[PDB]
Formats: sequence, structure tokens, C-alpha cells
Amino acid sequence: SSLPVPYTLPVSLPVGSCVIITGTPILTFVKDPQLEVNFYTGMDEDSDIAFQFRLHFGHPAIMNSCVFGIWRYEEKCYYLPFEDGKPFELCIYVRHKEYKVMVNGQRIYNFAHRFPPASVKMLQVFRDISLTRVLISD
Amino acid sequence: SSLPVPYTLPVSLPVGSCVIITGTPILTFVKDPQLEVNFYTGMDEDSDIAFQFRLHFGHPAIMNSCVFGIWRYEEKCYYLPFGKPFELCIYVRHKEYKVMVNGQRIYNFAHRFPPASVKMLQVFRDISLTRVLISD
Ligand SMILES: OC[C@H]1O[C@@H](O[C@H]2[C@H](O)[C@@H](O)[C@@H](O)O[C@@H]2CO)[C@H](O)[C@@H](O)[C@H]1O
Ligand SMILES: OC[C@H]1O[C@@H](O[C@H]2[C@H](O)[C@@H](O)[C@H](O)O[C@@H]2CO)[C@H](O)[C@@H](O)[C@H]1O
Repeated sequence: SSLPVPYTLPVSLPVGSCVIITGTPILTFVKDPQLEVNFYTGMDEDSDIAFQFRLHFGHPAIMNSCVFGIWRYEEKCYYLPFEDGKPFELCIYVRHKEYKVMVNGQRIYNFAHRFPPASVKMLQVFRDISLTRVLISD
Repeated sequence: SSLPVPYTLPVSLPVGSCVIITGTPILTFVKDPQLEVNFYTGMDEDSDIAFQFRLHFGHPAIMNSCVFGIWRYEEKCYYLPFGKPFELCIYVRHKEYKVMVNGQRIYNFAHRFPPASVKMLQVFRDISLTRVLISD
């Protein structure tokens, strides 16, 4: 199983459900490879986004100088160790108050709802990933 | 064993020298573990910094909402998987520093001060430091 990218899917995300997204980072085309996941409150792509999750597959490295006490122009790059992306499982579990965000089974964040989870109507997954599965589990 | 952190060291950085820093990241005490290396142009706390290298050991993740076409308050965290020991080499060339992590060149930083202006090295934040040396 392999899915097109960008991937768009009508969804219903009640409390207790989890959005499972598995894939592999593609590190060979862009300098800052990332994964982006959007929960839309409607079906047009000008509808509101109740929740966006963006994950950078590299490590940020930031370089600058400080002259007269003032930090100057920041130069940034993304350190990519290994050019084989590690496969990942993204799990977004829907709780009453928040989305519980898990990467490879490890909770990294709890994003408090800014819309009722019932208002989410569509999911979009795209950028620098080879997509293996996208499903709604309970 | 670990060298003291912060680690501060008077240095001379001629073209052709490399700043070699090895150590292991410490991932268990702060949400955003980093390594910070500063090249100072004098020996004082207030001195100018000719070059700062800051590396995040985690993967940044950013979350937000978009309402009425406007992105709102961005919420940020860092995914820390699995730290493996690292080697950072900052190679001093005529026109730039060549930044090397684990033997991989990741960036060429154009000099903003003459590298002869650098007088002091400082290394600190979330690392167990193994070696700091300058080799020519
Ligand atoms: O660029 C080096 C300096 O950055 C400062 O933090 C930056 C930071 O990189 C950025 O994300 C922004 O949001 O805040 C600061 C820019 O004003 C550090 O505090 C400073 O010590 C230097 O590292
Ligand atoms: O929340 C991330 C958000 O960034 C967008 O670009 C923004 C950005 O928030 C900001 O730096 C600046 O003000 O311009 C844009 C509008 O605010 C991305 O377009 C979007 O996909 C998100 O990733």
C-alpha cells in the first residue's frame, strides 16, 4: 500500500478516535524536508484549518553574530543525519479537550481544541513523505 | 568523564585550523536540548560574538490553526526520538567557516569578522563534553 501525496480524505474525528499516519521521509529533494497534516472544517481548500501539524525531519542549526549587544542576521540550515529517512507513525488521538500528538508511539504534545473536534470535515497530508497508511482508529 | 560545561577557552583560529568538539547530547532534562558554541572577539562577557553555532538535538514540530484566512498562535515542541555522540568540526577557511557534523559538511558561514579577531571559545547547554581542541 502506497498513497498519493498530497492526500486528502473526508473524515469524522469524534472523541476517542485517532488519526494514524505512517510513511517514510523523502530527504533527497528539499533542504528542509517536513511533513504537514491539516484538519479542515470544510471541504473547500479555503475553509478554516482547525489543526495543522508540521514536523521537520532534520535538526535545525542556527548561526549568527552579536555586534554591539545585538544579534544580527540569522543563518539557518537543517542537519540531516542519514539519508534514509526513518519510517514513522504519527498518531493524533482526539480527547475531549485536546489532540494528543504521538510520534512513533511517544507523546510529544497536547494541543487544546480551538474548534470542536466535530467541526473537522477533511484531512490533508502532504510534503516530503512517502505515504504508507492513513486511517481513523478507535 | 566530562569536561566542565560551560567550557570556555582562549583560542587562536588561523585559516587552516579546525575547532573540534565531541560529546554526547543530554536529552532528559529540558524540552529543547541544544548545543551552543560561541566565538568571542575578546575575553569579556560583553565581548562581540563573531560566530555562534546552535544545534537543536530534537525535531521541531509546529501546530496552529487558520481562522478567517489568518494563521493564529503557533504552538511549538520538539520530538526527541531514541543521544548518539557527535563530532562538530568548524574548519576555518580564508572566507568562511565550514561547519561539519559527524564528518558531514552542513554549512559555509561567511566571515563577519576576521578570524584572527576571535579570542575565546565558549561551549555550553545540553551536552556531556568529551573533547574540545584546536588542530592546525
Ligand atoms: O540567532 C542567535 C540568537 O537567537 C536568539 O534567539 C532567537 C531565536 O533563534 C529565534 O527563534 C527568535 O524567535 O528569538 C531570537 C531572535 O530574536 C537567542 O536568544 C540568542 O541567544 C542567540 O542564540
Ligand atoms: O503556522 C505555520 C504556518 O505558517 C504559514 O506561513 C505563515 C507564517 O505563519 C508566518 O511566518 C507569516 O506570517 O506568513 C504566513 C501567514 O501568517 C504557512 O503558510 C502555513 O502552512 C503554516 O505552516
